[PDB]
Amino acid sequence: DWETDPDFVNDVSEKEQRWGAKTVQGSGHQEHINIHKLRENVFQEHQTLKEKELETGPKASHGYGGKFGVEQDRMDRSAVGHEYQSKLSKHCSQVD
Amino acid sequence: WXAXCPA
Amino acid sequence: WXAXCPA
Amino acid sequence: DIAALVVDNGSGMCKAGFAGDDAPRAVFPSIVGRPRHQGVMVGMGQKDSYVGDEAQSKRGILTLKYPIEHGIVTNWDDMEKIWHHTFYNELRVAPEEHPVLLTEAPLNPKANREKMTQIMFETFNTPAMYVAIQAVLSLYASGRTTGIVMDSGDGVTHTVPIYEGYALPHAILRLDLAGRDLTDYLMKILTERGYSFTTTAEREIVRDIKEKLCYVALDFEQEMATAASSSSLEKSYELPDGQVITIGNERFRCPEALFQPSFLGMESCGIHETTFNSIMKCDVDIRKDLYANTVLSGGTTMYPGIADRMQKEITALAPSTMKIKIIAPPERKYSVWIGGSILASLSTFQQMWISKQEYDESGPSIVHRKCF
Amino acid sequence: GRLPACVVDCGTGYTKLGYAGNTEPQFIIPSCIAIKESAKVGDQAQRRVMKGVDDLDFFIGDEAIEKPTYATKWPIRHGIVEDWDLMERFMEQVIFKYLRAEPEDHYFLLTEPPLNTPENREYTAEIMFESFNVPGLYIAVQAVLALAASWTSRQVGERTLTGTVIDSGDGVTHVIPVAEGYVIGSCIKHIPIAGRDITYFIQQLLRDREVGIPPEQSLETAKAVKERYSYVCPDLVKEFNKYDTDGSKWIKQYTGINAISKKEFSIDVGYERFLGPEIFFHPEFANPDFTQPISEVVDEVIQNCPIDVRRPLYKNIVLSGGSTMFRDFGRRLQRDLKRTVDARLKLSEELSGGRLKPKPIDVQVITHHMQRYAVWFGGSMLASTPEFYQVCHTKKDYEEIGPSICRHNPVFGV
Amino acid sequence: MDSQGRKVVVCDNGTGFVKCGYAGSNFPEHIFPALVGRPIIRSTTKVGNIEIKDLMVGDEASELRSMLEVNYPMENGIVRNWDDMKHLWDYTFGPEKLNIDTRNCKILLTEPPMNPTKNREKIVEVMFETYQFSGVYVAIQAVLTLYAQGLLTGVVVDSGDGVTHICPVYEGFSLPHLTRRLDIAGRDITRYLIKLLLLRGYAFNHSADFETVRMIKEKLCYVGYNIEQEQKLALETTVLVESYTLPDGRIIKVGGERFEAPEALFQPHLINVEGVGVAELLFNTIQAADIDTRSEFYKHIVLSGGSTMYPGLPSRLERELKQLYLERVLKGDVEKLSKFKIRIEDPPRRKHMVFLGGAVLADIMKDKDNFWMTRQEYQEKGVRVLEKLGVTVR
Ligand SMILES: Nc1ncnc2c1ncn2[C@@H]1O[C@H](COP(=O)(O)OP(=O)(O)O)[C@@H](O)[C@H]1O
Ligand SMILES: Nc1ncnc2c1ncn2[C@@H]1O[C@H](COP(=O)(O)OP(=O)(O)O)[C@@H](O)[C@H]1O
Ligand SMILES: Nc1ncnc2c1ncn2[C@@H]1O[C@H](COP(=O)(O)OP(=O)(O)O)[C@@H](O)[C@H]1O
Ligand SMILES: [Mg+2]
Ligand SMILES: [Mg+2]
Ligand SMILES: [Mg+2]
Repeated sequence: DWETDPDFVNDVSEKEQRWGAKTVQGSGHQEHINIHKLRENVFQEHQTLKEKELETGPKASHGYGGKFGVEQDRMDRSAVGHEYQSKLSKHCSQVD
Repeated sequence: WXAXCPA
Repeated sequence: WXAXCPA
Repeated sequence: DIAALVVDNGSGMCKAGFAGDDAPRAVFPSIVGRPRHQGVMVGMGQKDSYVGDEAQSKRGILTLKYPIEHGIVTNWDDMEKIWHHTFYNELRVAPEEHPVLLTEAPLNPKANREKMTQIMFETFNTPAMYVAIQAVLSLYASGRTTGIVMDSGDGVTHTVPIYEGYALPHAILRLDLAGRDLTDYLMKILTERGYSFTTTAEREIVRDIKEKLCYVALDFEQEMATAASSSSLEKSYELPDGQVITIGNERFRCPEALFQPSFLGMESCGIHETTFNSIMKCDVDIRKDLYANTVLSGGTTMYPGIADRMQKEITALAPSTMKIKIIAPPERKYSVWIGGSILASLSTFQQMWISKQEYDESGPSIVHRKCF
Repeated sequence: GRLPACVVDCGTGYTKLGYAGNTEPQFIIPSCIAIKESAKVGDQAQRRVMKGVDDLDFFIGDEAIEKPTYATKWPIRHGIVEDWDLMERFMEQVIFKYLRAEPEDHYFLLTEPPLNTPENREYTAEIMFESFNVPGLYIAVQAVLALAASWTSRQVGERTLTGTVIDSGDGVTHVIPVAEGYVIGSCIKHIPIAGRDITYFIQQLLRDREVGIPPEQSLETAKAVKERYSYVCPDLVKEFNKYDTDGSKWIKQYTGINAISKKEFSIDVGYERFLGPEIFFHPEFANPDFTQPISEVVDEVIQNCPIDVRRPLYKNIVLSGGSTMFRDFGRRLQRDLKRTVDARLKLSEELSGGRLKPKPIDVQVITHHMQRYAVWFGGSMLASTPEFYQVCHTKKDYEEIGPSICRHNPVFGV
Repeated sequence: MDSQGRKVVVCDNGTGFVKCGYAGSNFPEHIFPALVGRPIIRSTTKVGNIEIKDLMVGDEASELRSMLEVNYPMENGIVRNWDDMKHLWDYTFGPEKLNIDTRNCKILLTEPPMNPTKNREKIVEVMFETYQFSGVYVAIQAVLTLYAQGLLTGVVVDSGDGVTHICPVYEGFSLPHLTRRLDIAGRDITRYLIKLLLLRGYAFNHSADFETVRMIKEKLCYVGYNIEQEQKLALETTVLVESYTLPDGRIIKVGGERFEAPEALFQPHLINVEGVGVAELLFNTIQAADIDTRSEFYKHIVLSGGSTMYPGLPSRLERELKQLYLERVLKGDVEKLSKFKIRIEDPPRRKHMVFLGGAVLADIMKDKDNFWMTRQEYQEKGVRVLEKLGVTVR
């Protein structure tokens, strides 16, 4: 598949190796950073990713109207909207 | 439930 | 099986 | 200015909102997820139990447990968590400043209402509360005063006939057969194809397959021959890991358990006979109005073909000269909440609350006298 | 006030020492100990009794390889401590000489491989609690800390808490799937084939072919040949042919110094450029018990996790440990995994009937800026949080229950 | 043999073992592992005198496993490999086994419950097109177990090598809504034992070493009784360490593992299976039945399958059921527990109950023509002949 390189050498001292090697173009002694800020930022970003992964996934709360919306296409040919209203029953036994 | 059915 | 579990 | 909270808390889905709106503010599955692994990345948001939507987005590594089975709260520590998440995280409002209108199924044990009231008055410290029958709010929302409500939630299916506002409690019928049983029956019939779903986190995938693909056949003994002759009825579904399933015959055999509960090993009659018997329990005079005002409600009645089959059944069952009209609006997935918001906003209702003073005088045993 | 907790990641070929709260280990020494050993007769538990104060005449780390009159012993083999006398002496100089920590004022966070026997944890607890008297201990699995070391090199908004960590160190290679922050322990895989097996294979190759390598350095050379001229090949027989037909380009030269007379020896590095790392995708080259490539092991690991967490696990395969710093290692791993996944998806589509074409599973192998010490930094995170002091085993817990307090880890139930 | 000279064979075709014989027999004529092996070379084994064919099947493929790569044609009761299964069946009806002319014989096959229908359809197709049997029937396993025991009511807990299933039957009427099927059995217990042994430094990674670990689990392992007491024994004393000699010659030591590998039937969460153990699943199956049948289901708990032969499994099952009943029926009344009457019927030859039930049923129905699926019905209808059994397929 992918071609290889014959003339690649990452000569490094054992002491240079313990920190990183020239096979990864960034490895080695990195700039010291704040760890708690990184931790909280990763937590918040994972929370935001979970929120959008939920929003873009299948939603059970989709047919209750409002922001969720109404599951239309579920009305039928013999279905009559609640907007409709019949009249009270009047049988001949009820007049005179 | 307690008797009949679970719940 | 075909879906779920192997068999 | 204080406005009541309408909080449904039925089995399967909890829907909360403010009194006087046209739609629930927050809808989320009423589950509680316990983590079933021991994670050591401490400080990254670890918890002991995830409630509502937060459980679904993590259901892969959780055991999901429903605190309400068949309309009965089998775990009250979990129900307190559900209510706390509803109050402080979904609605974001203190409970001690608004009255709370909860709903319940008919023919539930009295301990359910007793503990509902005790919790709403001793833990959340609400100033007033109420407990309403769901099938009555499902008629409030429909803009009626006479009709038979056929409410089929996730875990329980009950029918209540009302005429001119006077309910007939001697004809209220209940049937412990709903979405949760249809979802556990689909989990069984899916094995005939080779698909094996067993984990509580795959019951949700099966519930999604059921609420996206399944339909109710108008004629079961004919649709069986149809699905047997040709492959023009199959549908494919894509699991959240890549695998694809296909279901042709299960589509209408899943909701057919509603009309033939013998499929699940139950003696009881189907939902059409449950409604018909509940109609014929009333008086001879009001049966005509109950026939032509048959309301539907609840998620389990959101099946394409449910109204046609229900009419075909209750028409072959009713006298030949009675007109049947299955009132089934597309907003019936939340009719009970709309009825609750209508009832809580009325002025003549502001005397029907159970005040904190009343509860302090007679304890939790009061909810039986006030609440119908 | 509180002092920062000490982090001591003790690996088979290298130990990383530091104080929690920093960005990189303060020390990275070899995990070796130089003690005076002579020609004696009798058991090992009997010739180790040193009279007087002669049991403190030992060195560790870099200062133990220089000593030419001492005998150098490695206490840890395959990540599992096989010698506890040497390990106790190593720990006591780690604490009192390098870290300069008073072991009664600092919580300790040690590490372990997945399949460390419970008796090893009990002995470690006995050592740290009764001999050094630490106020608290926490023995975390090694690869699970390596996940929280890839966040410093990836763009904002894509630092996930879910991924499959592949830790290949000096003595052991283990695969740990983490999902949403919860270690899926019942799916962890553990293979004792790692860097040192590659170094033994390479020296056996060099010794069968080359001449002029001093015996006392035949290992030290096979490390400089392995960590310098080694790469990964897309195909084995094709690479043998490429070396046979055009040897003038693919065959390199290595020039080392004989550290007795300071002369220089020269050897030819040939096939062991690509045969070294190939024991990762052909473990039978070094241990005839295992026969399963690393791509297939990773695929089994991910295919055993829950269903709805399989697709994110494929997206964040994080490499860690030194033995994964081979050129185009992640590339070949991802290629094999993509082959397997696409074949499985096409089979599922064909079995479905041919109506839906599902989303192709994104497979990614993440190389980052911290791989060589990715474990330790992870610890330096966990041991810098407040909640850390709530998951440690306090000294009271040991004084009450005993060493059996440290007997459980997330690889086995109950 | 019937009144037509057509032999009536009974073949169990288990995931981990084939048990075949004739109708009316009291013992399986042949019990051999169901695995197919192919010859391979290994750098650690050297054999140069035993003739190894290009395809070994069954018993010889297990005794000669050191020089073969073996694979099972079945898994979880579902045939994963059809060619290997056809080879296993060729060997079963071959000369060095049951020696029958399949053109003039009837056969009685089995199948676990809640199994994909294409599996049974393809098995019947193979039996009618390849071997051209004159009659085939596919009975239910729990029905056969109750035939062998001699009952009409009981809750069969059949735990084979490949799969565990709990099937209650009352007065001869099958309740198919209570059939539970847990996917933990001998093979998952063997894999868990392999994991535990790997924690000790032993590596069983080959296809042949699986049978070695199986033979270890069968000799040493046992199900605990009071798991707290067993853990106290394993952690405080040293009376559970037992040595086993592998075929090559190595001597391994098995200690607490003896009661941790077979515990994954009662505590599935050890092997990453989210559910309930076999005892809790049995109790839920019973308590899902009508009130009038529970009291009789408790008195006829019929064990079956090889995986229920662990030393002390009946007693541990009974203790678990009594504890569940005390906590969840009597709500904690110890006085009433002495009135609770269980009876876990564990016959001595409970490892071949399904075959004995098949033998009884075939001895009963050999001479009928409305019981067997005849080859003519297959040539006329196809896979629709299965509708004779009560399983409706088109
Ligand atoms: N569109 C739909 N089609 C089929 N079944 C549905 C649909 N919507 C909901 N259901 C079933 O009904 C249940 C949801 O009903 P719901 O009204 O949420 O119950 P509750 O009001 O008691 O929470 C689910 O368990 C689901 O199985
Ligand atoms: N750049 C590299 N390329 C190849 N192998 C390496 C490299 N760096 C280190 N190694 C090997 O990895 C091992 C040391 O890595 P390390 O992660 O410290 O293992 P451990 O932590 O178990 O000691 C040594 O065997 C060494 O030969
Ligand atoms: N005495 C025993 N103790 C524990 N396990 C056993 C014993 N005998 C057999 N087993 C396990 O059960 C399997 C045999 O059971 P069996 O009922 O023959 O399986 P099948 O379902 O293939 O018929 C073997 O593969 C073995 O792993
Ligand atoms: Mg409802
Ligand atoms: Mg390491
Ligand atoms: Mg069997």
